[PDB]
Amino acid sequence: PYYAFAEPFFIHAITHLHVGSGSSVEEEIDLPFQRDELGYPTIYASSLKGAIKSFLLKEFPDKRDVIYKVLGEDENPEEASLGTFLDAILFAIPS
Amino acid sequence: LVNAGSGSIVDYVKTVLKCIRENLNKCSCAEKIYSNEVAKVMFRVNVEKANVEEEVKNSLEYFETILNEGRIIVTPAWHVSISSALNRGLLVELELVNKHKGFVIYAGGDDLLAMLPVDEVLDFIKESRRAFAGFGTEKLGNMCLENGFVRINNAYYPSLPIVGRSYSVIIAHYADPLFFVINDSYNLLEEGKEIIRYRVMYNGEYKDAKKDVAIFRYQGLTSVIPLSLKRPIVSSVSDFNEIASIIDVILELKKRIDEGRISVSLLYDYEKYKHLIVASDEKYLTEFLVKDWIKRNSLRKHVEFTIDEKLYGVRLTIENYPIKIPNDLISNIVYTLRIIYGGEK
Repeated sequence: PYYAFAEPFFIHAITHLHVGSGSSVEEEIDLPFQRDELGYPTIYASSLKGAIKSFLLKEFPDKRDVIYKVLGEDENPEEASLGTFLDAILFAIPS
Repeated sequence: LVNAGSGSIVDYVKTVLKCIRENLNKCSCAEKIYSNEVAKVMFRVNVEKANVEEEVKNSLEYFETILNEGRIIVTPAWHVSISSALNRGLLVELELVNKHKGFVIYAGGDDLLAMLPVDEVLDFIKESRRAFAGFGTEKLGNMCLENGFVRINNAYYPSLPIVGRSYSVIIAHYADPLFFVINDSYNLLEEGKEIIRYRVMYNGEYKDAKKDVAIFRYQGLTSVIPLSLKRPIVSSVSDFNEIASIIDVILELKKRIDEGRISVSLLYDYEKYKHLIVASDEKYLTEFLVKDWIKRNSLRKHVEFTIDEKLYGVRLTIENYPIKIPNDLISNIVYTLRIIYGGEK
């Protein structure tokens, strides 16, 4: 297999969520939400990875080397990370 | 003339060159210099027939011809000294070609022909250029290099610090015909070194020198790295430590690349930073553009590589020749690395 483990999951907003896409000329909301390629909200995998990686680095302070291999070093990255995140697709929204 | 001949004599000749400058006294200078000599000849009662009015004239006649001809009057001792020094500089030049694992093809006097590996070529030019000027680090054979004075066991001998020395490096495939590699080396320099001008710092002004250039060539790519940047190449003992000062700038840069401290993309991104570093005439601003260009395509976060900052604006030109040289020094430093790295793959 190309991937050792493949772990899909769901991301449940416990509170209101705001992953920023930064201000832009054509938005009309000053701080908008990260959008999809067809309009819906989404979480860029760069936001997921960086948020989860920063979480793990302080929750598991002894598994640094195990996290750094799978999620990439930070000081001197002599190689590529082994784990990938996929952009979070909006599954269902409360209406 | 004034610096030569030091002692009580200097203030005498200091006044003889004074009474010349704008078509001066015409032997009516004795008055200023007779006092110098006649108030000196009584320091010992042995003057036989020293006609002081003629003695100071003949001296005034001597320096006149020197300044009229604009050249030192050549004597045998002037030749024998330059000739012998040229043979001692040959000795130290052979140790350097052996130290850098090279093969001397001929080295007679000022000339030299060697085959170095592409690796030891840059630091060879660095040491060879300075060793020619007498300045140098650790002894090579039984002779040391003491700021323009080769020394063999307490015996100090003069070298040629002022004389420029151009270099010509052809990076050639081992299978290239040796007829056209040697021909190019004598038609890349001896008619390419004759046409290359750069902006030299002369007495506070910025003039255009043309010699001492160290040309590099790798099948079409050409680079020129001036070795002086100051037109009287040495005028004081502090002038030595910046001869070939651009070479170690390339040497340090090359060092930080193979250690992965700087990506080789450094050589490929300079093009966009170049137009700003060219147009910028405020040196506090350029020392930040090259600091930015270095750190952008750097592969680490603790590489602090400086450029001597006297290298901002050289503008090497060339008069209508089939050799295309970038018209700025930092660009030539990039091409020199591409040539050195092109001959290692």
